Amino acid sequence: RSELTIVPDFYPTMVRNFNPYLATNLRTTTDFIYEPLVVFNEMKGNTPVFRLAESYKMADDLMSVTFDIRKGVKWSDGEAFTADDVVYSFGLLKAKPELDQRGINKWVTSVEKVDEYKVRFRLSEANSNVPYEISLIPIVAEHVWKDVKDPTTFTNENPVGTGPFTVIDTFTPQLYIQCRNPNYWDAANLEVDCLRVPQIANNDQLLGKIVNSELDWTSSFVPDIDRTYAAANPNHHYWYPAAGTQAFMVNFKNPDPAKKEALDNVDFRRAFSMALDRQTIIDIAFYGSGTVNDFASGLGYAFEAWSDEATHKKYKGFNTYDVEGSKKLLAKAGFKDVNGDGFVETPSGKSFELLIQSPNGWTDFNNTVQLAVEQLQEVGIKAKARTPEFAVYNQAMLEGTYDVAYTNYFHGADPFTYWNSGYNSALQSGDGMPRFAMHYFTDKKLDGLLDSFYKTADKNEQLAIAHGIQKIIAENQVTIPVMSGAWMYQYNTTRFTGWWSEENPKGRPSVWAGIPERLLHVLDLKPV
Ligand SMILES: CC(=O)N[C@@H]1[C@@H](O)[C@H](O[C@@H]2O[C@H](CO)[C@@H](O[C@@H]3O[C@H](CO)[C@@H](O)[C@H](O)[C@H]3NC(C)=O)[C@H](O)[C@H]2NC(C)=O)[C@@H](CO)O[C@H]1O
Ligand SMILES: [Mg+2]
Repeated sequence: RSELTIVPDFYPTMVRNFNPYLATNLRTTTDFIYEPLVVFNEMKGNTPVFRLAESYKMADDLMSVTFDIRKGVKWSDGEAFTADDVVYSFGLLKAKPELDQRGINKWVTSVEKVDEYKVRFRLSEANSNVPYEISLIPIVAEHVWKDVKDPTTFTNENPVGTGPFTVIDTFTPQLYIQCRNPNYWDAANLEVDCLRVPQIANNDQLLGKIVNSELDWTSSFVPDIDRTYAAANPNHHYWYPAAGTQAFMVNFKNPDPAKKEALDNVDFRRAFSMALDRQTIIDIAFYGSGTVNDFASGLGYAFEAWSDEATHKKYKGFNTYDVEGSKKLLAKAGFKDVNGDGFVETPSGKSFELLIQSPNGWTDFNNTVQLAVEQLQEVGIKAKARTPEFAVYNQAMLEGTYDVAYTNYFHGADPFTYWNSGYNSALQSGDGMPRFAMHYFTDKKLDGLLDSFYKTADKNEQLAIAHGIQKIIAENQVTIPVMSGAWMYQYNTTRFTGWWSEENPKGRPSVWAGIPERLLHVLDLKPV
């Protein structure tokens, strides 16, 4: 049998959890076990690729959508995939909203079975983007989950799935192997037999394995990639197409009064931003991979057509390396060194040191923070790097105990993915929410604009809304955007061919969970 060795995530040890609704799951659950109704190819104009649904139809008023389910699709246990599974899954997320990690509940009023192969979503608001938003919600088997006592703690260790790889062939603390669904509806197009998923804890362990040609499909940071990895074997390849924003997020609800006095001050956030040398961060921490992001709104240069250039220009100076301007702004805001240590105190005279966190083992981000600490010191801002394990880093954001965090964001075909995930205050509440909105800045007007972005399909209307969003975020310097990154992706031709690449650029090539196109990609791979 052919085994494809993949690394969608690092772990200290393999914990058997295939619940697609829990933040604690394994990152081969979505797509590979639970196939979507539709996969949107974001790189190719956000085009739908129909999988378990064969079609959808939005109502004229954009307030409802029906999906026609493909006939003849089976769960891995042999039972039919039907509208009942879609109705059940959305009903579960309404009953247990802690499982609604994307906040779909607010947008979907009801999900009803029309017949065995047709489901109707009634929406709470007109929403031209709802097919995409629905496409991300995992669909589980009603005939299994109806008998689950507590879906919020169920580890789903024996998953029944619709996707290509549902058989748990091997499971050990150091390795699991996920083999092909024997009843897979699209078996005729699937040539890979199993996913081999070794336990790897961090970038340093990853580097040894990747250089030694032990892996097939990864999306890791690899330092000095041309020298360490690409030159090590003629079969070692990579393709890094452009992706989304990375930024320092500041906690507006910090529990320390001196830190809150700094972090909550827009002039301080701007001075912090002007202390940073974004191009040096890119050159040193990312080995040159990335583009400076000097948009106070975080928009980035790839989305310039969505940008109000007057807004970009008005705030760009606060997002440009400018030590002189940073120091002048600190002084003008009243942040002065009143105790002779070379570090500013708050305007009320309090000392403070900002703890800047990034996830342990994400060495590109760790090195970014170290550079930022040195750059902040030059303007008199005292800071220290912290590298908690991801779960602790994430919990500190969900609990509001962090000071500053370096993070990336997901990245869609338009700016809404970044702006909504990064700023909608509705995404700040929920045990299964991700970290991206957890700065605790809130603005009802901003939320209203985000919630209105797709109320029409009119591009001119969406543009005016985008300009309003850009203005609010920029004028509040909510975060400190640093760069636009890349979809890191490395592939090995030793054991498989058919990979996406710059020469074969079929979609986002990442193996990370949250990139639904990885299902389409795996179906193109052919064993050697
Ligand atoms: C429950 C669930 O599915 N969560 C998904 C997230 O796992 C996923 O976030 C991305 O996760 C990967 C793996 O942890 C991150 O990759 C790491 O990135 C750092 C920083 O560049 C790099 O140093 C590491 O090498 C790299 N690790 C690996 C194993 O490749 C990635 O940065 C995360 N991206 C974001 C925006 O958070 C998200 C995103 O795909 O989807 C969730 O569903
Ligand atoms: Mg001082």
